[PDB]
Amino acid sequence: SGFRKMAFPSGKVEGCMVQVTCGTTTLNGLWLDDVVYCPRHVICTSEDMLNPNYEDLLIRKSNHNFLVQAGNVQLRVIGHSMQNCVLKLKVDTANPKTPKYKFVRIQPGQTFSVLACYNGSPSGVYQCAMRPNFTIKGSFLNGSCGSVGFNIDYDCVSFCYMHHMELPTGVHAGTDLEGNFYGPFVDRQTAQAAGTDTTITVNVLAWLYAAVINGDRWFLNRFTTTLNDFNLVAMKYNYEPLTQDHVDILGPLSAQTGIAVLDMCASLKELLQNGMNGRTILGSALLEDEFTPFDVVRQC
Amino acid sequence: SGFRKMAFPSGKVEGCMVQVTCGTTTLNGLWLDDVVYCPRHVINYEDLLIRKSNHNFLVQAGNVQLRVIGHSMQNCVLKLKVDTANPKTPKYKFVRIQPGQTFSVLACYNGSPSGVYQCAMRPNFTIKGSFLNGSCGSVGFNIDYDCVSFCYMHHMELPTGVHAGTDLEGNFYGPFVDRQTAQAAGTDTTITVNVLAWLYAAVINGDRWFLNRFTTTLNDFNLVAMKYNYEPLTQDHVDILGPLSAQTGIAVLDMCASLKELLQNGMNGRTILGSALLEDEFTPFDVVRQCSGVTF
Ligand SMILES: CO[C@@]1(C(=O)Nc2cncc3ccccc23)CCOc2cc(F)c(Cl)cc21
Repeated sequence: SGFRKMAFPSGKVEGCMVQVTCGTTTLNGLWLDDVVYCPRHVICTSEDMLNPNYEDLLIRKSNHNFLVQAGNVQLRVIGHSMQNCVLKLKVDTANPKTPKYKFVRIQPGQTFSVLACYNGSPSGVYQCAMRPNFTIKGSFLNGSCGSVGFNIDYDCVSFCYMHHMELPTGVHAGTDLEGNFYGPFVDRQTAQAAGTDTTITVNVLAWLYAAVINGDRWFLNRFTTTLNDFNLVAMKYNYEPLTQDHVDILGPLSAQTGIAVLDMCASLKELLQNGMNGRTILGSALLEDEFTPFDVVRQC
Repeated sequence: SGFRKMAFPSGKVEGCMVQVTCGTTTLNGLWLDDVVYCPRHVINYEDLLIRKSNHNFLVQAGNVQLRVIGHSMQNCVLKLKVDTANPKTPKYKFVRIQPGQTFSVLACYNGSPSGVYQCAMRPNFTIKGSFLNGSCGSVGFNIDYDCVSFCYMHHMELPTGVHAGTDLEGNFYGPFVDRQTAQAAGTDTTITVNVLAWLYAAVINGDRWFLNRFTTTLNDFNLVAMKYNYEPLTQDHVDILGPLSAQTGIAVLDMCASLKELLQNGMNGRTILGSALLEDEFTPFDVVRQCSGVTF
């Protein structure tokens, strides 16, 4: 019993964290096999941040300009290339701590663990989700660039995020490990704003199922709803539309608890209307949306 | 920016997790140097232990079986002497924590780490953890520089869904025993110093709506705290909150008048750091560590 926001054990990722210095900029890199991945803005100066031409800046660099530090050991850069917004520094040593890994691009609503690092040193691990507006609500200070998001499944680390930037609202923007940004963001200091955020409806429903599995039933009701009527209501509370895919994904939780998805949808509709009335669900006075249906089954 | 419930990186502890099987019971063990620590309920514990031989304990470190060459009991923890010292043994200490202190838990099943979360030792000595069958022996820890301080080992789940365990010397936290009998957690209280630290973290993150022009005496605050099932705030707590008070310009007793208003009036539809409740599982040190980026 019990329901906690749980991150994956960070050990397999800690052995990959390195410090990457280029000129005055120092950030984090991900050392997998003989390649160090990091945000390409590590080659940026003050005059080259509003409108940087990364191809032009990278061509002027040599391997000895990049200082890579793995613990108290300096790695030798023997090559460099750019793939979208990620810089790939070829090194002369393969990381012996390289775990089994994959690069995966995730969709909004997906969760992952973040290993927050400063100067190639891991300082904390937390869990978060890709928001529907493609930002992440992380905990990041200056120097955290290059910190990665990941999931672990059957000894394999799936790298899904690399931190690049903080937007004016305190939220964070980054890329997958192939350097493709999540969202309409660019790695320029030009005016950029996150779109209005919405609640991850399928995740709130999964958490309501987790609450039922843990014995919390006060919010349940005798009502069901059509998927269209639920979507008309939920959209008014800035909740993401619930698709037939989400309804199908919630199937196992619906079977385990005996509460049909559209019946759980009617309990959610009612919670949005009444609020909690001094009550909590799984120790929370707010509806929690950073647990996917897969996380709920995993934890319960 | 941002404030998250953040655990210590679990890598140094992952290299210590092993599976301990004795009879039909399989749980987790902590392999440090040539000793495997685990809950003694894996086996009148003196009478039961004397009947067990070293070959009855099957210890598995990854896909490698360790051979038990001795066994002893220290309070509610079993210590299995093994022939091999763990090459991944980090610099470590066994520390007993106080209620209100926080630590990271590496939840394991069959000697395999599955998740890491951060939590506080409640004033009633339980932890509001997340554990399933097979999680016994999972450990709680803090990391100070390069040193792992082991402070907790999981033993059981109470009927209310909360968890009970021991320090690494086998001394239970709270009035709990490792036996199937009627046991209930006492009424819980809110960790006052931690709520104040979390209000300072909110101010550091730009959330100021709850601040007011008022201050209070420590005694008047404690009278209000007693009424709302909040732990008493001592002069030690006030002193510990000093650096956060200096950084934000809000005296500890000034933040207490804010907490007092929040307790008597509520949030009024507003949130603090994305929460509609006052969060009490961040210590003053956790707040400083996160809002300054200390690495391990
Ligand atoms: C060089 O990194 C920047 C940044 O956002 N860094 C940060 C990332 N995380 C947390 C942060 C907390 C506070 C301060 C900065 C943070 C600084 C601002 O300008 C820019 C502009 C950019 F186009 C890019 Cl891709 C990065 C950056």
